[PDB]
Amino acid sequence: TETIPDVRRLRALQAEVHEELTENILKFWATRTHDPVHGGFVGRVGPDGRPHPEAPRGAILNARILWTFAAAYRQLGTPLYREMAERAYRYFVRHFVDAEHGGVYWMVAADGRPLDTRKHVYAQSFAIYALSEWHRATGGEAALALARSIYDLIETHCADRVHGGYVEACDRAWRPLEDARLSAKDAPEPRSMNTHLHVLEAYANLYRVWPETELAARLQALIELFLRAIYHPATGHLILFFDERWRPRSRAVSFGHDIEASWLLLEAVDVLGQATLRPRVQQASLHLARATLAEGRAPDGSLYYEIGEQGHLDTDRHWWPQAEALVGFLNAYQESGEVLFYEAAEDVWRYIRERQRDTRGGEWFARVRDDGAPYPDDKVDFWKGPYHNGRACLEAIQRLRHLLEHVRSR
Ligand SMILES: OC[C@H]1O[C@@H](O[C@H]2[C@H](O)[C@H](O)[C@H](O)O[C@@H]2CO)[C@H](O)[C@@H](O)[C@H]1O
Ligand SMILES: [Cl-]
Repeated sequence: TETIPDVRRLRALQAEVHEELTENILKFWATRTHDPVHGGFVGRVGPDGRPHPEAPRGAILNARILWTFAAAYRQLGTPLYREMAERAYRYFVRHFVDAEHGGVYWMVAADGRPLDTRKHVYAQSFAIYALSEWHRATGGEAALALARSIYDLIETHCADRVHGGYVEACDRAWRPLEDARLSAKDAPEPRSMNTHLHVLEAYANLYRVWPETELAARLQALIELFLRAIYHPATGHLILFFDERWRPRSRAVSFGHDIEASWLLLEAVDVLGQATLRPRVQQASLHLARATLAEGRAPDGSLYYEIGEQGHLDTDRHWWPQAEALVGFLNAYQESGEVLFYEAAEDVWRYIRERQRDTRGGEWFARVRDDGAPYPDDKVDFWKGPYHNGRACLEAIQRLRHLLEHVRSR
C-alpha cells in the first residue's frame, strides 16, 4: 500500500541533487572563499562575486563552513572536502575559540583579532554542531573536547533552571546581556525559537559522538520545551519570541523555521532513541509540514519568507527556506507515506534549479523576488554560509538512497 515514485524518478532527482552539491555549491565554496592572506575563509563575497578578505568574519559563518565540508567529507569522501574542513578548523580554533573564558567570539577581524567578543548561544551552538561533525568525520579528540567544553559553558552560564531553555547571550566572560538580538530584525525579547532550535540541533549532533546521560536529559528537555511552549497546535506554526516564562511575545510566522524544525525535531528524538516522545514529535512534525504546504508556498512551490508582526506576507524567496523545504518535505513523505509531500519536494527542487540557483555567478542567490528577479545581495556574508543548502543536498541524497531501497533485493 506504499505509494512511491518510480526508480527512474527517485534516481534522477538524487543525481541532480548530487550534481548541484558537488558541481555548484561545494565548488563555489572551495574555489572562491579560501583566503591565502589571513588563512581560513573570507567573511563576505559581494553580489558581483568579489571576495573580501579584509571583511569582519563571523563565528556562525565559519562554523557553518567547517560543518559543511566535514559532513561532505564524511558522506562523499572527496579529499578536497577534508582539506577545506581542516582549513576551517585550524582558523576556528586559532581565532574564534576564547582560550581564556571558553566558547567562541561573535566576530573577529580578518586577521583573527577579536572584534565582537560577546558569547551568543546561537554561535556556541554552531560551534558544538561543527566540532562534533568534524570529530565524526576524522576522530579528532581536540575537536570533541572543545565541543564538550562549550556545552558545559552553556549549561553553567545560560540555562534557565526555573523556566526551561536558555538565556541567549553573554559577554566575553559569560556575564549575560540585556540585548540577545541576533540582528536588528529580531524582537528584543529574552527567548527565541531560533536560538533554541539551534541548541537542539547542536546537542543532537554532540550526543551522536558523546552519549552522556546528562546531555540526553538536556536534549530531551529541549524537545519537550518545543512541544509544550514553542509549537502551536492551533496554527501549526512555531511561535518566534517569548519572555522568560515562555509567554508568547510575537505573532510572526516563519515558514522556513517551521519546515526546518519539522525534520530537526525528529532527528533529535531519534538520536536519543526516545520512543515514548516520538509519536507526539511526529504529530507536531507532520503538522508543521502540512501548515507549510498550505500556507507558506507560492504557486510554483517555493516558500515565502514570513508573515510579519503586523500580518504582512513577505513573498521574497530566501535561499535557506527552499533548502529546508527540500529536506522537510522529503522527511514528511518518509514519515507519513503521503506522496503529496514528495511532490512538494520535487516542486521546490525545480524552483531551486530554475530560480534560486545563480548559474551565472555560482552558488545560490540569497533572495529572489516574487516576479523572479534576483536581488543584488551578497553571495556570502555573516548570515549566508554553505550549511543550509549543503546540508539539504546531503540529506536529500541519503533520504533518496533509503527510498530507493524500498525496492527489495531478490
Ligand atoms: O534573525 C537573524 C538573522 O537570521 C537569518 O536567517 C537565519 C534564520 O534565522 C535561521 O537561524 C536559519 O537557521 O539560518 C538563517 C540564515 O543564516 C537572516 O538571514 C538574517 O538576515 C538575520 O535576520
Ligand atoms: Cl548557511
